[PDB]
Amino acid sequence: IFNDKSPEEVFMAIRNPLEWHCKQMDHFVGLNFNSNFNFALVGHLLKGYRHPSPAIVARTVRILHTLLTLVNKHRNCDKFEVNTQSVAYLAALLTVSEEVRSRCVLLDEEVLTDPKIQALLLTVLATLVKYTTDEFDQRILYEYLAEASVVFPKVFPVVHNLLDSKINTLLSLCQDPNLLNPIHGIVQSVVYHEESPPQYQTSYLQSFGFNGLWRFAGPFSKQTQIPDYAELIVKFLDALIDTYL
Amino acid sequence: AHRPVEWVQAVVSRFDEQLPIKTGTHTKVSTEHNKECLINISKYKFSLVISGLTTILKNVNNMRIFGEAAEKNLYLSQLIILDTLEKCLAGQPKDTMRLDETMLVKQLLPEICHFLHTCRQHAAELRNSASGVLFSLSCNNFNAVFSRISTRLQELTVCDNVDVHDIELLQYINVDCAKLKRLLKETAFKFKALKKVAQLAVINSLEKAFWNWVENYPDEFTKLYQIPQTDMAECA
Repeated sequence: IFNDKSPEEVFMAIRNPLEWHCKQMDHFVGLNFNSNFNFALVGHLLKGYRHPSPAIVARTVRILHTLLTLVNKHRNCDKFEVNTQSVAYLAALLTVSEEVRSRCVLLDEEVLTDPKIQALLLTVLATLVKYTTDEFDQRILYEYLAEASVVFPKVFPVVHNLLDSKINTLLSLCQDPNLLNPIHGIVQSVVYHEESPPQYQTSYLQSFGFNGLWRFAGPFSKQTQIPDYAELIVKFLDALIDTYL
Repeated sequence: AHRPVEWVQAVVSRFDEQLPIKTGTHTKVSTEHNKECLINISKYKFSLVISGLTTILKNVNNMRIFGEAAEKNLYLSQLIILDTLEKCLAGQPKDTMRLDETMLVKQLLPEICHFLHTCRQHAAELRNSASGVLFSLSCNNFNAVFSRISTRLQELTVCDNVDVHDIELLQYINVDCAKLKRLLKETAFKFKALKKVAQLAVINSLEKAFWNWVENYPDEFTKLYQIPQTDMAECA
């Protein structure tokens, strides 16, 4: 069924009929698929790395693989061919996939000309490292962020808000000059520009309807938000059963 | 927002933790990169970096060191601090125009000269580092140093154990042809109504200040003998 269409093409089509109720859900969470379908799906699937059980993590990795390959094959390109869509999954799989840590450049300037997509990629890479623990993954992500900061000085100031606490803690205690070097380069570029306005800050994502990408992928809570967004979920499910049954 | 300042402050705290005075090789591999941090920061932070370094040095200068190894640790901590400051000032372009660092230079008068005020072996290394620091300062904030020298000369002319301190600073001030001519003029309209000790101190400053001018600029000296300068000749 995905031979003639992209994952967004199929999946965002059966929701359009009841997009009215679902829109409230997206606004409530901060996962506006209509803005960035692939990035919203990646943002959802990101908790897989945070799951307690080691088995669910491996599935999360497959699920991306299957998403990325399906997306790439739709444009008739290489599996690891960096593009607008493939950017998110390539970023997510980078920390785990060895064949993705080899074929990455990642921060393409000719392709990632859109400020928003670059901003989302930066935010995802930042969230993937804020809760991360792996030292090798931290080094890889830090190096990618450093390369991007040079490549994308304009947007790097917006994604630094979440990275602030982690950098401050690391810059005070962490004693890996290999890791510290990219952090130092990032700090240097941050000190360089002092012109970006609030539209080049968090509000850029927050007005792109993706404010929760820095909050969603966090640790699993304890039975708190279950009742909160259940109201839309129940209504959404009722609507889904109404139009298709 | 305004987080870059916070990071600059965090790196400053990193210096505050890597000092040999408190620590007593964890801050050997990273500290070198952690000091190259501020060294590069001075090219961009400029005044903020100078302020942080000056505060760190003044805290170093304002110390007790009651024991024995404490002075040994400080002898290295302040030496590294001075080396880093001198490197930062040398790296910083002259286009920064650090006139707003007038207060910083005033603090350095008690900080960069925290040991050379009294001027009484690590003392020699500190003196060399402070001479380099003052030389770097002269390349940008020459005006503040000359103003301090002129104020000291005016104060000492009216006035005795020693007061050539803050008046003999010309000994390490980076001299220049026009700067040397101005210094000669200022000393000329001070010399007659001056203390004999003050006159000797001015003389001692001027001889090797001229030596400094020759060494730093071995082009102006040949120019003086090539194309005559009436003002310099009259002052001489």
